[PDB]
Amino acid sequence: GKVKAGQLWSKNKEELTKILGELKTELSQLRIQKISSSGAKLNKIHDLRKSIARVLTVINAKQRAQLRLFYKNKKYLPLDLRPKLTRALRRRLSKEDASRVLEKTKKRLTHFPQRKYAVKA
Amino acid sequence: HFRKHWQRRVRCHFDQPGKKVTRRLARRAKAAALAPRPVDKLRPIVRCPTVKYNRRTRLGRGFTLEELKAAGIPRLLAPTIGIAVDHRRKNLSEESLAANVQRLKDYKARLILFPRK
Amino acid sequence: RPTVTVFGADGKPTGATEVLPKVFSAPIRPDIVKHVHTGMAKNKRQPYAV
Amino acid sequence: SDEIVWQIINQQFCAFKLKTTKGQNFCRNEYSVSGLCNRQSCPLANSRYATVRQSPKGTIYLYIKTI
Amino acid sequence: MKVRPTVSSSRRKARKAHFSAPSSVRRVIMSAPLSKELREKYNVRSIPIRKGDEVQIVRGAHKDKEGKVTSVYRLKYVIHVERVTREKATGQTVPIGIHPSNVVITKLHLDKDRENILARIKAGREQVAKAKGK
Amino acid sequence: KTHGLCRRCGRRSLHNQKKVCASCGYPAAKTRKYNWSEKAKRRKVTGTGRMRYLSTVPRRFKNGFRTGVPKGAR
RNA sequence: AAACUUUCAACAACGGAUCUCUUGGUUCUGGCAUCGAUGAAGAACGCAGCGAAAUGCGAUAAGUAAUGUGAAUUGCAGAAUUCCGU
RNA sequence: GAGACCGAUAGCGCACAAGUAGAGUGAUCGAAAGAUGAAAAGCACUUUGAAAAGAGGGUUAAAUAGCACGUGAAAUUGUUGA
RNA sequence: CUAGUAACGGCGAGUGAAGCGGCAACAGCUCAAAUUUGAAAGCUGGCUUCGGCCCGCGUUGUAAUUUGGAGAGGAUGCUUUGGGCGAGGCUCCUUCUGAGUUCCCUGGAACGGGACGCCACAGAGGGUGAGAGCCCCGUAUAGUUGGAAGCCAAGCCUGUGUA
Ligand SMILES: [Zn+2]
Ligand SMILES: [Zn+2]
Repeated sequence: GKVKAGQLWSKNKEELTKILGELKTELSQLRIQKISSSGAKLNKIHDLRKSIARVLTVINAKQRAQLRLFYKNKKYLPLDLRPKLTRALRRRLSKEDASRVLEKTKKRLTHFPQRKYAVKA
Repeated sequence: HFRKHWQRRVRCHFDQPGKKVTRRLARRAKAAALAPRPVDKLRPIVRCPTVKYNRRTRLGRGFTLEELKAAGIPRLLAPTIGIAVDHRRKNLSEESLAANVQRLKDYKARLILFPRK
Repeated sequence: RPTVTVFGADGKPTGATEVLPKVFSAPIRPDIVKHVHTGMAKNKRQPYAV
Repeated sequence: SDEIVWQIINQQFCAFKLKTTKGQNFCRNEYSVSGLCNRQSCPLANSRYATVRQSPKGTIYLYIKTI
Repeated sequence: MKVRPTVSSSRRKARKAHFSAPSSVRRVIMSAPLSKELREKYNVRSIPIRKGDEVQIVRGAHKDKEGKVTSVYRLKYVIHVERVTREKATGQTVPIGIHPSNVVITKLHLDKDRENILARIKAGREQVAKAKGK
Repeated sequence: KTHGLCRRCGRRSLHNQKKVCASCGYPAAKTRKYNWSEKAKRRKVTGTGRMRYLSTVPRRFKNGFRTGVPKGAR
């Protein structure tokens, strides 16, 4: 009835898509014969539905990880793979751009930085 | 003088004890960053403008360039050792000059400086 | 009275005495205390409105 | 300062004072000759005082307070 | 009294949190003292109850009645004990609710997580006694 | 009938002849809102519906808008 | 003489005051700064055996993955589903 | 996190199905409604009979606490007695 | 605070500042105006073996130098540096940390009364069958287990160009 996700992550792609087909054909055949005496078949349907979700999650996570391996050198990630954050956080200046300073300003900080001192009583 | 809507624009001050705690925490937060340094920068001794307050004397904004050079403090070093510098003010008399280059000389005696790296 | 006796940790007199300060000889004014305490007890109060 | 002590007790507050609506006031102090809050029989206001009390063994004692 | 600003002395916020608690923190509330023998051996005072715990009722109309836990009802803050039951009108016997604070645990239901709970309380109780002693 | 169903706000406030909603103003890009009706503002304001995406924003800020997975996860 | 009406008392009604309670409101203070074309706020349609004038979710539909805890859920049916254990 | 605040005709319109139910062509207008008991142990079984109802009997410390449910005022009403 | 002052006013209604002074907080800078002219030294994209190659912008001006209580250029002599790791620490979440269910009475039920104890840097609060410090969660205090992201940072590798 239920399939643990621990067995799900170990298998490869063709084993997933065969098992997903096996759960889906089973799920369809239940509801045809679940309309009469919906007892333990209804509990099986709930367990069949949850196992379908766990299988569909592993296929998507494996496909998304394969995409992120493919685009590891390219600079234009697809929109579905980019981080969400917020809207305003995505238009903020970069950490290196906002830390960038002029050459005149760096010259004054190099040669006259803030010192460390104290005043006695 | 209640011709306009003074009901909509009345401000109480029940945060008076709470703002004092924040202000004292801001001074403690500042002193955590500047741990051996004093919190406030050094300021010059200046005379109050008008005829009413000519006899009184207060702290100004920053030291004049002639005051810094007479004391022996370079201009570009003074903001980095706690001395505020005012380019707008002028000296205009030897009494304003001598009082402040005594103050900066007294600052240097009580100042301990640590090397860069 | 000039002196007040100092008592030990066991409750017995130690043998040292202290001079009573002049604040214990001050006037006792119930009208003053009541007036100050009425306004003093108001100073902790926290506002209410509808 | 026995008169000053009476002015605080009588006019302001006493922990031993019982007030009734029957016109007389009562003193709850166990060292009072008469349980009344008048000046002549206050154990507090009177620096020198006397009272009579009974022990549960049955002995009657005379209690004398000096200033 | 309370010191830390995150702590609240509100009866309203306390009563709301007790009666709207998740079952994870309902478990900690639903905890019972251990017996004198169990205190002197595990060096642990109080653990939450689970289903397999043999227990003894020491408060209420069912005092001095001993048995195993049958159910830990967290929604009504109730444990159920074997043979502590009453009859309905129909004659059907229903479990009687005892709060976990009215019982003393006689025998634990031990699994790997339970020894880890018992070790962590013993480690802290030993540490502070050593810190207070020396 | 003077008014019909409005696609935006779901009320029967869309004028049939003029094709402009009396409650939200559907052909207009902006939603109709006036400051002289505080009751009408609180009837359509944020928080009176599902809050389907905006409910998720407070938790992600608390974690610093982090991305990734916990260390040693399957 | 009955009945009818009036007053009082006991008992019984009607109604929800009074006392008590409070997962609600009101007001003040403090820490922090985060919606949307990567499709928001809002509007519907659906997902639970019996369900709403609730809540959660979106055809993976009262939810899936991952981490932590460590033995439940519970109004009734119902689960060889899980107890030294991914 | 708090309070010399209010305590269900109060306090936000809403302590609860509350911007809900309902009204209007529409803009908009917009309520009433908390409390059994420690625990449902929420009255089995017998017997009237067509019912949101009785008489027995039972649970409970209590049922003159029976999901019309803490206390149960007055207006108003019935029966009995003078 | 100035101050219901000055000022303006069917000089009626009235309206109505600011400077000085005591405080809170403090921080200063970027261009255009110049010829780099002994060398567009600058920048956006694309392809990328990630190392460095092309296109384009741009002389109708992109770098460096300068911004008027300044500055430039010579001369002279003293004084200053630059990168990369990084133990560890701070903030915040988490795990654990005191003591009666001793005897009697009322009670449906002790959480009440009486007797004898105990803890307390914890007698705030809530639950538990009635007023519970010691039945349960918590609360006080320092520690302690694990983790997240920022910041700081002891030290340790290198530096260089007539910059
Ligand atoms: Zn007296
Ligand atoms: Zn509309």
